[PDB]
Order: sequence, then structure tokens, then C-alpha cells
Amino acid sequence: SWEVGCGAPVPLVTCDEQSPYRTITGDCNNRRSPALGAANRALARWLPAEYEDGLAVPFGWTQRKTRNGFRVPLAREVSNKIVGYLDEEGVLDQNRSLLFMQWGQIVDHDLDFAPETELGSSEHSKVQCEEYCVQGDECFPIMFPKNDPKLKTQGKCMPFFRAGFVCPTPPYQSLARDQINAVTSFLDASLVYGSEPSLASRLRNLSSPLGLMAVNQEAWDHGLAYPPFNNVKPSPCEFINTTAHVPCFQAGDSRASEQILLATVHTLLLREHNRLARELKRLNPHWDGEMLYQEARKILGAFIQIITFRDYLPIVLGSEMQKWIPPYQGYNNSVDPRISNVFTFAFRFGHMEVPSTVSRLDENYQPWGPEAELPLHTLFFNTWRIIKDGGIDPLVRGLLAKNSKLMNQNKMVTSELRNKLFQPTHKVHGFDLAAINLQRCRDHGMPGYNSWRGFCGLSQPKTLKGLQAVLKNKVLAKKLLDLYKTPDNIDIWIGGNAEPMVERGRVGPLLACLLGRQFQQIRDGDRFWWENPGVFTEKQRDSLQKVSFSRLICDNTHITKVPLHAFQANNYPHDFVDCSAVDKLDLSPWASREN
Ligand code: HEM
Ligand SMILES: *[C@@H]1O[C@H](CO)[C@@H](O[C@@H]2O[C@H](CO)[C@@H](O[C@@H]3O[C@H](CO)[C@@H](O)[C@H](O)[C@@H]3O)[C@H](O)[C@H]2NC(C)=O)[C@H](O)[C@H]1NC(C)=O
Ligand SMILES: *[C@@H]1O[C@H](CO)[C@@H](O[C@@H]2O[C@H](CO)[C@@H](O)[C@H](O)[C@H]2NC(C)=O)[C@H](O)[C@H]1NC(C)=O
Ligand SMILES: *[C@@H]1O[C@H](CO)[C@@H](O[C@@H]2O[C@H](CO)[C@@H](O)[C@H](O)[C@H]2NC(C)=O)[C@H](O)[C@H]1NC(C)=O
Ligand SMILES: *[C@@H]1O[C@H](CO)[C@@H](O)[C@H](O)[C@H]1NC(C)=O
Ligand SMILES: [Ca+2]
Repeated sequence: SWEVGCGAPVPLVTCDEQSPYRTITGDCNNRRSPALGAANRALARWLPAEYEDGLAVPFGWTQRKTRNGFRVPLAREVSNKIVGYLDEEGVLDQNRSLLFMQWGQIVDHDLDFAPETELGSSEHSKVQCEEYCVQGDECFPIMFPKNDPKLKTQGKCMPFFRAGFVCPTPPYQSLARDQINAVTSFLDASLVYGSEPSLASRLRNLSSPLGLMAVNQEAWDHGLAYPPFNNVKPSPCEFINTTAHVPCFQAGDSRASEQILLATVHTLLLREHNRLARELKRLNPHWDGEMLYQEARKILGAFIQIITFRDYLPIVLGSEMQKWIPPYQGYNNSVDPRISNVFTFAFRFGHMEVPSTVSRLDENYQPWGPEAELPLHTLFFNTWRIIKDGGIDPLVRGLLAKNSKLMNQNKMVTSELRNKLFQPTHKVHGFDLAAINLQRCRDHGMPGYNSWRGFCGLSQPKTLKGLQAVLKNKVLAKKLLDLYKTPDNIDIWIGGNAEPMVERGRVGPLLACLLGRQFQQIRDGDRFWWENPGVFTEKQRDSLQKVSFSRLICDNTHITKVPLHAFQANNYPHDFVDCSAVDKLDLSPWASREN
């Protein structure tokens, strides 16, 4: 019941109230509460935050302190004992394509972003965290336990920086720490267009009144486009190969070049915008640049919503889909569309879906060259392999023909992410995504595994047998209690992902609830949802129902053979058909006439 109008977002965005378009920042979606779902604001809390001192200090910070009478185990040790494996044999998903993983990162990047605070103009602190492993202020290092192979090569810890929080983004006082979400909570294609009016303008091609997005002028892809280079130095993408001099791509989301395949889909979406705009120019010659931009932006936003809710989510949630996300009944403005803090860790279920290699396939879907199959760790912040080694076509073919990694309780996260992660600030391929996630759970003030179990209306195990029944695994349950000593202290990330998957889905009971509650809210609480009457005309909606990710590939690449259902495991040549068998997006109903 204290400071409720706090924060430090964009000082000026007034509502048009009659505009048929979304705001870049995400304001004016809810008319009663204008800033609901907007960017640069605190993540929603579904349960009260849990800190060591109940305000901002994470569990694990102080040696002498306990959580419920027990020490919290080092994140890297939880990683070493539970999360890791060596044998990549027989871990693939027999009915999920690599796109299934890839679309998850796209949707995620559209919904949430808690940025780290590493910021001072020039700093002694960046050094103080990395070189000397000194815990203090925003520095919260991930220590190596005894007998870690990384003691011998990497030092005593992995540098880790606490995420930004609201109100004085600089320092602190009362209530609990709330972390910022730097993107719009709506599934509104923020990753293509930006969440700031500043950035959203720089990505646009304002040189001509054609409503196009800016493209790369130095490099091309068989006559097709790339996002422009991000020319801020130092560049993580230039670092990995100083000979190539190929920088990171510049999109609406700042993580767009984190991996080769993420940059691949960012390029497809950027291409689709221009393809839509040039089509809308033909049909409507009198339309100015702004309408061409906005109208295309609106179509692509719906595209991402249709693909997510029709094609992706049912195969994630499975039998739980209908329980949490019932048929659409119209816009409910009493629904909180805000992304919760816990969703940002719930969605991280996909880090266990990431395989150890990325393939490049040719026009006959066979290996493309002597170096066709590459280790994932060589592909973090790698733009040079796109631009200087064959374009995005052999990469897109790989997404369709290769499999995702299946979750296993014995084989959780691949070493390519668990030992050899690259991060943009630093220089080694030696970070641990699993250890980072668990440290981030604590940084963000997450309640334990049982608090969420209670929140989702599920049983709360207290004993080994109770946990053995839930996890349906004696070893995993024993290994978790050996570290956590109680099911109350188990970090949400590791707890949720250890549960056996629901029927026809890829997350367990707890995650299905957490994910299911959120996706429902962002859909029900969005005024510009594609099915909401008045957002699109009836004829427009009949066009948008026939879109597919297959069609996206057909219109925007020189790939000619695609599967009809791209999110499932397909084999060449049987499951693949010519692009002419795939329904096109008809833009006829967008043609407007004067009289
Ligand atoms: C190789 C591909 C990927 C790489 C290299 C990668 C890397 C990362 C990194 C470094 C972070 C920051 C973690 C933190 O500081 O808390 C992150 C966050 C996250 N990742 Fe990924 N990721 C990948 C794919 C995916 C996929 C496929 C999904 C889902 C299907 C996903 C879901 C998430 C979510 C929800 C967050 C937190 C977003 C936020 O709220 O800030 N990631 N990822
Ligand atoms: C913003 O939009 C303008 C106008 O659409 C872009 O300018 C155009 O850029 C294209 C592609 O580089 C040029 O077309 C080229 O045509 C020549 C001759 O046909 C051909 O040899 C090239 O291979 C290529 O197809 C064209 O010169 C140019 N047109 C105009 C009106 O100047 C511009 O690239 C966009 N700017 C950004 C930053 O995205
Ligand atoms: C792979 O899994 C998908 C996902 O369930 C299966 O696709 C289903 O196909 C049936 C028709 O046989 C439809 O009624 C379902 O709606 C589909 N599921 C969804 C929600 O997409 C498919 O059966 C599996 N494919 C193979 C070859 O095993
Ligand atoms: C750094 O990038 C360059 C590309 O700029 C890579 O070198 C190319 O590799 C292929 C295959 O050997 C050759 O066809 C090109 O001629 C090479 N380019 C030049 C001019 O060197 C190189 O492999 C990358 N290096 C590392 C270590 O990743
Ligand atoms: C809107 O959502 C709220 C909160 O979940 C719910 O109580 C209410 O029944 C919904 N309103 C309508 C009319 O659907
Ligand atoms: Ca968004």
C-alpha cells in the first residue's frame, strides 16, 4: 500500500483513443489504465517477492543466512549435478522440428526482457566483478564449486549482473525489488519494430514514402534483404571473427543476433514487412508512407498471434491447452495483460529444447558443403556465417528438416549452452545458461517451487516420497533434495522443468499452468487482438486464417520445397511439397476506394 505511481519510463505518450493502430511503446491499449502492458515498467507479481532481507538482497548473497533453515546451493553445482550430460545420442524430439524451439525464442523475445544493470560510462566495477569475483552492489557472481573443471581454466567465478529494477533505476528503498520489462507485454511484433519510439524510427526507411523498413546496403542475399548492421563498437559479432569484420544485425530486439538461427527468423520477418508494404502500395497507390508502415505492421502482428495460438501453443501445452486457454469470447479490459516475473522463467523451458548442432542443407536437403554441421557454441553472435557462408536459405532448410532436443530428466541442457555459452560483454565461450537461470531466479526474488505448486492448485511435496511421486523419478528427486534439502527451496526454473511432460505437450503440470495463465491474459487483455471485432474486417480475418510459417518461407526465401505443418518432425522428400500447394495470404480486402 505504498508508492503505486512509481517508475521511470517514457515521460510523454498521450492517447489518440480513436487510432486503429498500436503504439510502439504499448501504451493506450487499455483505455482506463493507459500504462498497462507498456514497456519499461515493472514486471507483474503473481506472488509476493522473496528476498533474503525481504527487499532487494537475493538468496545466496550472504554465507551465514539461510532460506527456511537451509543454505541455498550454488547455481553452478545444481547445474553440474542435475542439468548436465555428455551423451548427445538419442536426445532429439521425434515429432518436433527445430522451428518448434525457434518460434519459442521469437515469442519470448516479443513478450519479456529484463535488462542487466552493468551501466556506468566507463567503470571500475565491471573489472571488480570479473577479475576478482567480488560480490557487491550489482555484481552477483556465480561461484564455482569444489572440483569444477572451470577452476583450472576460467578462474573462481562467472561474472553475473543483477537486472534493472523500477523507480530509481540507480539505487534502492521500500517495497520489494521489481524488475523491469523493456518490451511490450502484447504479442505485437515488438521484436521487428522496437519498443521505443526512438529505435522504431531508426529501423524504418523514411527516405521514401513507401512504408518500408531499412535494409542492409553493404550485403545482399541473392537479391533478398538483410537487417542493417548495428555499428556500435565494440561488437560481439565482430569479436568472434576479427578477420571477417561482420557486425551484429540491427532489429527491434537487442538480442536478435544471439544465435545464427534467431537472426535467420528476424530476417524472414523483416523481409515479410517490406513484401506486405510493396503489395499494399500496388493495391492502394494513394496511401502515404505512414499508413503503409502501420497497415503492414498490423498484419505481421496478427501473423505472429495466429501462428502462436493456432500452431505452436497447442503442441506445447497439449492436453492442458483447453483447460487454461479456452475459445475466444472477446476483449476483457479487466484482465491484466502484463507479463509476470515468473513467466520469464517459466518460458525458459525452451533452453532444454536446444540441440548441440546446427545444420545447413542444400536445395536437395542434403548437407551443404564440407562444414555443413556446426557446433552451437561456434554460432553465438555469429553473423559472418550467414553473410559470408551461403545466406539464410541453407539455415531455413535446416529448421524444417532437423529435430529439436527433447527434454529428458537425465539429459536437460546441452554443454554447448551449459559450459560454452558466449555473452556479448565478455570474451570467453565459457558461461553456463543453466547456472545463469538459477542465479537469475534468486536475483528476481522468486518464491520456491512449492509456492508456485500451491498457486497452480497442485500438491506441495514435503518429503522424498512425495517428490518421487510428482517427478516420477527416484534419482532426480533424491538428487534435488540432496542439494535443496527441502522441496520448498527448489528454484522455480529447475522445479518446473523436472516434472514429467503432460500428454501431447512439452511442459509439465506446473509450467502448463504458469504458461497457460499468461498467454490467456495477454490474449484476453489485448484490445488489438486479431479476432476482436473492429480490429480487422470480416474479409480480412478470412484471409489471415490461411497464413502459415511455410508460406513465410515461400514468399521470402528461394526455398521451393516446404512442409504443410512446419512445427512437427518432417522428412525429405515425402513430407515436403512445392510452395504452390501452400495457401497464399490474400491482401484483396485491404484495398480501399475513395467514393
Ligand atoms: C540458441 C538459442 C538461444 C540462446 C543462445 C539464448 C540465450 C539467452 C540468454 C543469454 C538469455 C538471458 C538470460 C538472463 O540473463 O536471465 C535468455 C533469456 C531468455 N530466453 Fe533464451 N536463448 C535461446 C533460445 C531461447 C528459446 C528457443 C526460448 C523459448 C522457446 C528462450 C526463452 C527465453 C526466455 C523466456 C528468456 C528471459 C526473457 C526475459 O524475460 O528477459 N530462449 N536467452
Ligand atoms: C529505402 O528505400 C529506397 C527506395 O525503395 C531504397 O533505394 C533503392 O535501393 C535499391 C536496392 O539497393 C536500388 O535498387 C537497385 O537497383 C539497381 C538498378 O535496378 C540494381 O542494379 C541493384 O541491384 C538494385 O536492385 C535502388 O537504386 C534504390 N532506389 C531509389 C529510389 O533510390 C533504399 O535502399 C532504402 N534505404 C534503406 C536504408 O533501406
Ligand atoms: C506429431 O504431433 C502432432 C501434435 O499433436 C500431431 O498433430 C495432430 O494431428 C491430428 C490429426 O491426426 C490432429 O487432430 C491434431 O489436432 C494435431 N495436433 C495438434 C494440436 O497440432 C501429429 O499426429 C504427430 N505427427 C506424427 C507423424 O507423429
Ligand atoms: C573467419 O571468417 C572467414 C570469412 O571471412 C573464414 O575464412 C573463409 O573460409 C572459407 C572456408 O575455408 C573460405 O572459402 C574463404 O576463402 C575464407 N575467407 C578468407 C578470405 O579467409 C574463416 O574460416 C573464419 N575463421 C574462424 C577461425 O572462424
Ligand atoms: C473479465 O475478467 C475478469 C477477471 O478474470 C472476470 O472476473 C470477469 O468475469 C470477466 N468479464 C467478462 C464479462 O467476461
Ligand atoms: Ca510485445
